[PDB]
Amino acid sequence: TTSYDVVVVGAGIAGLYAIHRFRSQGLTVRAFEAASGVGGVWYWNRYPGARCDVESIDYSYSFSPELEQEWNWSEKYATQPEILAYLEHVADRFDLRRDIRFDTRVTSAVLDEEGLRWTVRTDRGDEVSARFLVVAAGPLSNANTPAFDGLDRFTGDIVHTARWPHDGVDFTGKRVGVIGTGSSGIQSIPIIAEQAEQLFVFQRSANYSIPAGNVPLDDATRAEQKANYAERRRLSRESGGGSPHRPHPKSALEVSEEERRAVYEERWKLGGVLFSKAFPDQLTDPAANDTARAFWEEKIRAVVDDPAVAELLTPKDHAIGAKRIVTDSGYYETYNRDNVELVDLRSTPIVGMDETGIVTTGAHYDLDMIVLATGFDAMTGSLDKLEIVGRGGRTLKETWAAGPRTYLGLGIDGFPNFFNLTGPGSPSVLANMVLHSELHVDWVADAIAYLDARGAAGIEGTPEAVADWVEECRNRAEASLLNSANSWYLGVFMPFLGGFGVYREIITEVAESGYKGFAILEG
Ligand SMILES: Cc1cc2nc3c(=O)[nH]c(=O)nc-3n(C[C@H](O)[C@H](O)[C@H](O)COP(=O)(O)OP(=O)(O)OC[C@H]3O[C@@H](n4cnc5c(N)ncnc54)[C@H](O)[C@@H]3O)c2cc1C
Repeated sequence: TTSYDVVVVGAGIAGLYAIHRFRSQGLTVRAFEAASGVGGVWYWNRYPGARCDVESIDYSYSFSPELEQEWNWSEKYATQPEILAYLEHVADRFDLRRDIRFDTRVTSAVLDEEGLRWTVRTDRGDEVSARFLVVAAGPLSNANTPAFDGLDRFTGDIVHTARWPHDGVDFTGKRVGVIGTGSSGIQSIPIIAEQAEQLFVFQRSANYSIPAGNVPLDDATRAEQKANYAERRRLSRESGGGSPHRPHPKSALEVSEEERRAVYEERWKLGGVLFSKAFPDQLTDPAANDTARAFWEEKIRAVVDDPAVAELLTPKDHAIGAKRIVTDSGYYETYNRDNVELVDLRSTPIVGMDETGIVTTGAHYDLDMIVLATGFDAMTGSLDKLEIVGRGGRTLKETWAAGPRTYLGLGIDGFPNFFNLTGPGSPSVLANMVLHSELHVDWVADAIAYLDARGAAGIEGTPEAVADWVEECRNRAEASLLNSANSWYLGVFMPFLGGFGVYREIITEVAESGYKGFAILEG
């Protein structure tokens, strides 16, 4: 049982759909999942308050009419256990797990150029041959565990948001220090403060977060959206970010001072990702961004009592939406509490831990528990952990030395029959990852169907097409405030910034043209 049509790497949203979609075509699939279960990010990232940025109705599979009609999302923005349960249900329903080997990390993928097959190796001693290697490794992997001197000396509990205990952690009676104010921090903090004796948030750089405005979903409104699902999907697929939301017609500056608060208020209510896109120039024109930045500032100044904390909570120079806006539930309110202190790591950096807590420049902090609220690795993080050896035995990491280069994100010269899902060259995290996963898997499925219909052995990014795409990605991005020096989207600005629908049209039209920009390879 060495060979399969497709080896999929990862059993998250993309991988799960990959298995289903590829098998529905009659392709044998072997998926490898490093985790013990399916879910990907929703499996591993299970710290308190872990919640989706995108309405559960959009952030969910559309490939299965039934699943859509049957699954009831409990709220506007599904928490991680719910999304997990959902993906677990998907795996149950579509019998996905049998083709997945869990606790199995793909270590290398080596191209046999003579046969256009990938030999996929694993840390469990799997050696499989794939006609196609589909990496669904996800765009979000763990940032390095922050290394603190004497962390190994701390007697209290050290918990990482990245490896949250499945049975949870009681913060009751506990003096808790939270290091990290990314989303994992922003989402866990309010919950930690709710039960902690005392919360110390050690903040180095403040981030933009906006209220989730997560509402429970009753039956009445659920049946309504379920009945209008196809239309909402249509809007989403044609949309900029994979959700049925269009930015305002006129630009931020072109609209009245009055009508600017009225729409910012509207985009404040619905979502964090979407507030970044209230106005069409919001993430392109620095002055237009200042307006959102100022609207945000004021909101937080209002909700946070102590103005010194409010200012500390305010991100210093960064453009709002440059770093993906975190969505929170009662996070800034959390600082109104008597049992939470925000420690400004710019004033008093952490110099280390001792037996009893965190030693900053200024104070020692008696803590029973330290929560390392970790951020996320570059889009290429999971991919970079793989040795993917393409043509000439040139490694993917090597061909990406000067920045990821792809055609559409889906083709890389030297890497035939290799597909990196929702990664550099595609909208990736800039779009609804469920729908983006669907798009990409579908596109790969179609490409495979295309090659199979014609007795073709392989498909390959053309060096000319990738050069062109690298350029097109560069140019869609040179305009953006996401293309700032501080930006996580860099490696080269990696995601395609033209919009999900525009991108969908582009890759569909490439497919429809007989894969222009790809070489179709024979036996
Ligand atoms: C709190 C939070 C909220 C979010 N909200 C949203 C949202 O609202 N909308 C949105 O579009 N995105 C959101 N994201 C981004 C999220 O990363 C993606 O939506 C999601 O991961 C896409 O699923 P995936 O299958 O592409 O990747 P993942 O969910 O990461 O699944 C990838 C899987 O591949 C595995 N893997 C990686 N490398 C290997 C290897 N070498 N061998 C074996 N297995 C491997 C990983 O273990 C993982 O299980 C959110 C992220 C966080 C942390």
